[PDB]
Amino acid sequence: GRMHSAGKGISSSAIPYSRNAPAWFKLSSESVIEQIVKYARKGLTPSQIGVLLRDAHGVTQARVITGNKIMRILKSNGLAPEIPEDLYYLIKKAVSVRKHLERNRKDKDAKFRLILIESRIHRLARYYRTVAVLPPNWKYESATASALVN
Amino acid sequence: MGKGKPRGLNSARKLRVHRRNNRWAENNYKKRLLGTAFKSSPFGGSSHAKGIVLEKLGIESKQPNSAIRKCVRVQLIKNGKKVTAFVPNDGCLNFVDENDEVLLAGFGRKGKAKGDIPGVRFKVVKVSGVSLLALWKEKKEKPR
Amino acid sequence: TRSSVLADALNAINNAEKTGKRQVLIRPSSKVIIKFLQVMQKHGYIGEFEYIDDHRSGKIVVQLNGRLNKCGVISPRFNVKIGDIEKWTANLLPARQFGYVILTTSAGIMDHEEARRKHVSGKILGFVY
RNA sequence: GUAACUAUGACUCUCUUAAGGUAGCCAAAUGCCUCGUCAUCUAAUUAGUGACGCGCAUGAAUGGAUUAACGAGAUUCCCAC
RNA sequence: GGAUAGUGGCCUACCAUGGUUUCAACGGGUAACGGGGAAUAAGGGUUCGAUUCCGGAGAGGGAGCCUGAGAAACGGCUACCACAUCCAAGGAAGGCAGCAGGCGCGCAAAUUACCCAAUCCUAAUUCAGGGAGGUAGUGACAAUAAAUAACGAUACAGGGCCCAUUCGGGUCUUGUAAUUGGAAUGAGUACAAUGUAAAUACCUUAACGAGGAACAAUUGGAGGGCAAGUCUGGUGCCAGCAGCCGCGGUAAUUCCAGCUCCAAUAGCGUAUAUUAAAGUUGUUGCAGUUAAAAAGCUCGUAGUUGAACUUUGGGCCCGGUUGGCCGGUCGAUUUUCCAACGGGGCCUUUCCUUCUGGCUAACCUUGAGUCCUUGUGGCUCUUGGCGAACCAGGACUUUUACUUUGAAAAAAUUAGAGUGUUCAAAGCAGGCGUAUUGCUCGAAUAUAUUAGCAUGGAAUAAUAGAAUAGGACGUUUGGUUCUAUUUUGUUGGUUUCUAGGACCAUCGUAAUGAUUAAUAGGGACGGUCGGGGGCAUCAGUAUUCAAUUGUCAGAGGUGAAAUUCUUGGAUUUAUUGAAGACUAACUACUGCGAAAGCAUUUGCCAAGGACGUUUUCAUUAAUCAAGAACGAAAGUUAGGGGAUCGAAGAUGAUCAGAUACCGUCGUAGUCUUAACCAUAAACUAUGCCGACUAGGGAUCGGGUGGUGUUUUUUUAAUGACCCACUCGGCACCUUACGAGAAAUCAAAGUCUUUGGGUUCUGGGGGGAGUAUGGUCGCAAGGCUGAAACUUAAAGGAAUU
RNA sequence: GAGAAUUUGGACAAACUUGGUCAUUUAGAGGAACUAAAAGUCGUAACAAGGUUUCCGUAGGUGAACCUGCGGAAGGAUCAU
Repeated sequence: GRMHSAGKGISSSAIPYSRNAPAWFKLSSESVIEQIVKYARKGLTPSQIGVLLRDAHGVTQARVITGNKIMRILKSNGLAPEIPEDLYYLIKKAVSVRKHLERNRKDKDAKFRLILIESRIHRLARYYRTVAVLPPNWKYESATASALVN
Repeated sequence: MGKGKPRGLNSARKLRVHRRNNRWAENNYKKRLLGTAFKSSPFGGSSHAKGIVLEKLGIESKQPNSAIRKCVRVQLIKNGKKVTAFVPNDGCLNFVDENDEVLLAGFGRKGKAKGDIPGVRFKVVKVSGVSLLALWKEKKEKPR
Repeated sequence: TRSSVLADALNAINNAEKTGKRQVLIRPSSKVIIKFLQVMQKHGYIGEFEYIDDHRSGKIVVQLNGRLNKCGVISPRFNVKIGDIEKWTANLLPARQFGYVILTTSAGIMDHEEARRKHVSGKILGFVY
């Protein structure tokens, strides 16, 4: 696979067969949801909170424990970010390369990967427009991503 | 393992357009479609033609053979192109004449040269109405 | 992406039965795959097959008897009519006696022999000799 | 000067001193013969134009060949008048 | 609004700015009228259809118009354009793409015939008219049938058999004979009758009509393909034949002839198109490393394609065909013992949304019960309610493809049923009795796989439904705008009640409720990992030059030399200095990158795969016309720079010449900044994404193990390097069952047992990557890209 | 009441002139080609390490093949430290 290269990596997370909570875990849905929400209050994202809960606590997966996914919980508490994670980070990476491109103008390997980041943002956008997670009339141009990230 | 060509059920457009394009490389198709028979081809894409013989000619055979091929150069009544037709038996150049009328036909090879004869693509079958076979076998005599 | 799952399942079974192996592992395992295997099983081209239910598409482990010679899919599911089944079972199979062309008919996944006895048609899935 | 063939691109020698006019262009405002030859424009053109070039005596900042726009410049033809 | 028979931008006026299109609009071509059909024939197809039927158009070319139900008519009119007539010069008349016929054009097509008798049509209409249409003539366009000889006797042969006593008696048959003799028939010909409108022809027939020379059968062939001569005479690389390979140069099986022989045969060849052949157009079904062909490479719209999952079950009866033990029987047929196939009811949480009337036959029941061998044997019939025999009204249905069956699909054609046109192609006739009044079977059926209409199924494929609930359901209960028949004695009104709409405000009823983590992808995160990228820095000799220094005869460069510099000390030596390139050795069957490419050092800026991951989102994907970014070298602009090396050029050799190969110099040349160009044997000459089929190292990441080495600050906490086993991905390599024409190979395998998705390209060799036209570029050129004509091979791989 | 020529405007619209634009056909003095045909002249470029390995892209030069520079490829005459 790896749509934007010849890479064929199979690095992934083979989630456990057990569709129920780990038998060694206590303080169920109530306490973990509170710890998810207060982490999202601090400003971390579902992709980071799932890590912090897997690392520091015994929350193996969020959806098996609770019956609710992490950003599905944030949308339950109305504490979701404006644009989703996938698009946010890809836009941030397009602004990252483009902010260096204008200084270093012969970086044709940078300009190449900028096109790659940008033409992956557009493929996300078309999806998020179809499924209505983003409003229509939405497109990332340039010098407006500066407004989107900050 | 896809065999190149598309194998969608909704690919009839592509599968037809791809043949429409790639059919041109065929010889018969291309010349039937562009109408080469009706632009080139002294016969204007027809079976026979008629003409008035300008000259008697001695065309030299191609290299492995050696002979004088007793052709006749003839202007086509039909359009006005001047072609060179072969006289198709032993002592028939003496039968045709200069300034006489001649029914031509292809040489049995569809716009190519028959054997050793260079640049002759046609053949005399009749002179002044009576066939170049009957006069040869001494069955019919020329008119007048 | 992999465009079809019956394709690589039937291929995998063929690639194994080429070498005269006695079992295959099919990774994707759809309901359409299982139903095709069931029609193979009925006429006796296949032994038994387990369905391991990994919380996903799951997998199958089929057991062969070395009877199956050819076992293929027709990729684009051509809209076949019972008026022209004979044109398929004359073009795909060894003459007339044995072998079966598999239709995904409205009545369900069947062979040409069964579809004739019912007097029904549908699309084409594949074949087994 | 010789040579396929019928006009010669291979040979050979001697160089006007140093080099032998190359790319280009032309009967050109530069061609004597000359009203050059061929085409074209006309009924008819020593004129005009486009080609041809052993060019009496063309030619590379004594600049050569183009060249849009400009011209009370020299010239030819056409329509209106 | 006008006009029209009428609908309509059909036209007018006034408004708005719309409408078609990469699912190919529009423009161009058609040697294009469409269709029913035709030729070829595994299936799939390809090519054609001017032409017997249907429809459309036109009557030399446009336009106009009257008359009429009907025309923008043309065997009607008017004008103009073209061409044409007669003219007494003032005028007049024209329209064969109706029949016949003539020109012309051509490779290419008939009689200026007879008739309304059939088929029909028209009219005031049984009668008249009809070049519609039929009849004859021309007519090898095609198609059917099938003459050109059959039979014995006489002389030779041969072939099965009695014993092969050498016998052959030849007692049977297969032929050969220029010997022989009678019987046969039309091919012709003609009284006749039939046929016909009249005739001709057929059909049938008086009389005549067969004997090898005739009542005469040809046409193309005999080297191969390809059936058939190594036979005579002639020619002698000529004449010629020869589709193709080839034959002929003095003995030709190929030329021209004779004789034999062959293939088809009243036909046979010839030329040009077309189908099969042709898997050389490939959907079935091609080919692409080297034979022609993977588009330099990545991105990307359209296009094509796109993982899995939602009712599976298990049963609880009845009914259809076909073989079943069989004939259960009179060589025609039904029963069980007993199956297979295809089905409806019924519930297992399963629900076809169900109403108001009509219709409910009906017992879930009894109104008297009881016709009655002791009988839960049987109905004259009907309280309370079934509905599923039964609509016609309600009245809402989250939509398609797909397939089943049916409907109307003109005839002719095609397939095909029946029938002795003498047979057959045909035809739709005929058949059978008293054959005096007769009777009677036929003129079937089938495909027309597009679209539309109904019909049953709901496997495959897509779409939405409940996510800020504006979600679902009701003996909940509240107000609104409603409308609305029935009685209010007569309709009409204010408020009513009552029924039915829809709207919020509440009440409840639910599982007080509500959507899988693809050894598909995106993203985050972790320690890495690279000669990936850019920008700035740091280094190293070397090369050339310069400054100084020491030596005194050469140095260079060669196969050999010569140009070349040198005593004013060249070359060599040393101490420095400068400049611009360049990154040696390490350097590998090793790394990174989309490809091109990328090897000194440090720092900065961004990025990137791989691995790990019980993180996250949840189909966001694959490939991709158009459209884009990067793209060696050379080349072009303009600035720096110019050390080395070196197109051009100078020049020395060699040479027969050598403005080349070798020698010495040497501009442009880029190494650099900005801007172009956009091609390379841009190569792995092998498209990408995906699945499966079978030993060793080595790069990167991770997991274990070693009481291995190092580790000291006390034993080491380790860490690194190393060793063994282990995976994931990488660049590979060595042996081989399948593949390929082979060379060969991890894909070039899973391919006549042919289908995972998808893009690009090729169809003998030349001409030719040429001309032309666009397009881009400062130019050089790049992209796209033909044809005429030419040719029987060109080419790939392996063998000697 | 009928009613002819005549003529007033309207739309339909041929046809005429006048340029335009596209398509097809086609003349042209000259110029620069390409293919064929006997091989006639000049060399000998390629096939062997073809005597300078061959070839590609590009740039320049030259009677002609060709030669040379730069970069690339083995389809190399090396599958090797």
